[PDB]
Amino acid sequence: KTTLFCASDAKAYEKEVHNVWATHACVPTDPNPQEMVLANVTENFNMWKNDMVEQMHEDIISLWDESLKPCVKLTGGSAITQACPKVSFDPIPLHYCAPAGFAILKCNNKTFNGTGPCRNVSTVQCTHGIKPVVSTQLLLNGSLAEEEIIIRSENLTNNAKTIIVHLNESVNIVCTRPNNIRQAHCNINESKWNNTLQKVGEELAKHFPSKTIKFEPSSGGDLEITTHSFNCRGEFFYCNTSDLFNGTYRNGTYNHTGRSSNGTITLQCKIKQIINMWQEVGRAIYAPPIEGEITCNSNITGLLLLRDDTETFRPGGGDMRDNWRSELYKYKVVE
Ligand SMILES: CNCc1ccc2c(c1)[C@@H](CC[C@@H](O)CO)[C@H](CNC(=N)N)[C@H]2NC(=O)C(=O)Nc1ccc(Cl)c(F)c1
Ligand SMILES: *[C@@H]1O[C@H](CO)[C@@H](O)[C@H](O)[C@H]1NC(C)=O
Ligand SMILES: *[C@@H]1O[C@H](CO)[C@@H](O)[C@H](O)[C@H]1NC(C)=O
Ligand SMILES: *[C@@H]1O[C@H](CO)[C@@H](O)[C@H](O)[C@H]1NC(C)=O
Ligand SMILES: *[C@@H]1O[C@H](CO)[C@@H](O)[C@H](O)[C@H]1NC(C)=O
Ligand SMILES: *[C@@H]1O[C@H](CO)[C@@H](O)[C@H](O)[C@H]1NC(C)=O
Ligand SMILES: *[C@@H]1O[C@H](CO)[C@@H](O)[C@H](O)[C@H]1NC(C)=O
Repeated sequence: KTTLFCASDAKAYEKEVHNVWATHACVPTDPNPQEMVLANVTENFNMWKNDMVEQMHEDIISLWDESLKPCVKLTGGSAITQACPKVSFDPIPLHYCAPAGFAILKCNNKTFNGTGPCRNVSTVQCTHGIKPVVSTQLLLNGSLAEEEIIIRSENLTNNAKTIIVHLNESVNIVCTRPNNIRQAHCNINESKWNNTLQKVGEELAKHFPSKTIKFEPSSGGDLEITTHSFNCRGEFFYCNTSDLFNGTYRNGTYNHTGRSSNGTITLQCKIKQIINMWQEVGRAIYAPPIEGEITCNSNITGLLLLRDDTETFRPGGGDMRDNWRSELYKYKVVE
């Protein structure tokens, strides 16, 4: 166990909050990265018990605390009011590095699921650029699996454990509040989502070989986890995914039961001033949305799912440690 330090390409001049935080908290990214390959060596990794996830989690909590100041912060009767200026918000990649006497082991097995022995290992000083995208159900702006789609879980037999689906080809999602001022929508090409869930059901089919795979909307709970939610240009977008997570995979083929028009799936979205905080139990109140068109163009690189004759998968998420595990699975800090 050691104390990592972050490395970024953040610009001092930029007023975007990730750049400001990284200018005084991270170091400039080394432009001459060194990677040593150890094909003979095999090491044991566990993406679900990784201290780098906890360190990145506290770093992004500090980033959000310094950057996205709410107008009112309510923690069980105690309300803290501050200045809540509208800021420029666009996540930047963050590399995580180990100090001297320590290194970062990197698993190059393109089929690795995060747990067990990895036979082709490498040694690096930092990880790749990881955008700290805080979202539920859909993992946005991440890295894609080089080979086949990968299914990751701490314990697939436990329906309470979050399932991380790592896609090998991205799905473009465009969310926009166009120029009620809290009504927004996302556009997703139904053809790409058809084939994506087609072979996500195939890979899930190998894990549960009867058991026709069925995709359904979140059972219940807080609005942040019952809808695909993400922060776009400093604004909080909550998007209904009932149409998106609506399909049945049976006899090797996928059928989408979600409503679609003109080959595109549209998710109704609402921008909410009142937010249930991911960083800690409590609520944060923010100012009304900025005037003009608020649009985010993102790539869906992963899915967060929960498993309930037939196996049903519903979108989950919330524990933002899982959003970091989807990118930190191939690393392990060793002395
Ligand atoms: C199986 N996992 C179950 C599960 C489910 C939901 C939640 C947890 C666990 C807690 C995780 C805590 C932990 O991580 C400690 O650090 C966390 C506690 N907080 C409150 N109940 N309010 C709580 N998460 C949230 O409610 C939350 O993320 N909302 C939110 C807002 C804005 C955006 Cl954009 C967004 F995408 C999400
Ligand atoms: C991942 O691979 C390990 C090592 O064989 C295995 O024990 C584990 O069950 C696998 N997990 C999943 C979800 O496939
Ligand atoms: C992605 O992975 C799936 C299996 O999970 C495979 O069928 C498909 O051909 C892959 N697509 C690529 C490599 O573009
Ligand atoms: C995983 O879950 C099953 C029950 O769902 C249990 O038998 C096992 O002990 C759990 N933990 C593991 C596999 O380490
Ligand atoms: C999503 O939309 C469906 C119908 O469009 C509705 O029944 C459901 O309550 C909505 N869910 C949320 C979380 O708003
Ligand atoms: C799938 O979407 C349709 C809308 O076309 C909806 O009526 C249905 O209830 C959805 N399936 C669910 C929520 O399981
Ligand atoms: C993903 O990246 C694109 C381009 O950099 C950006 O427009 C979009 O807002 C990002 N998505 C999120 C959720 O930050």
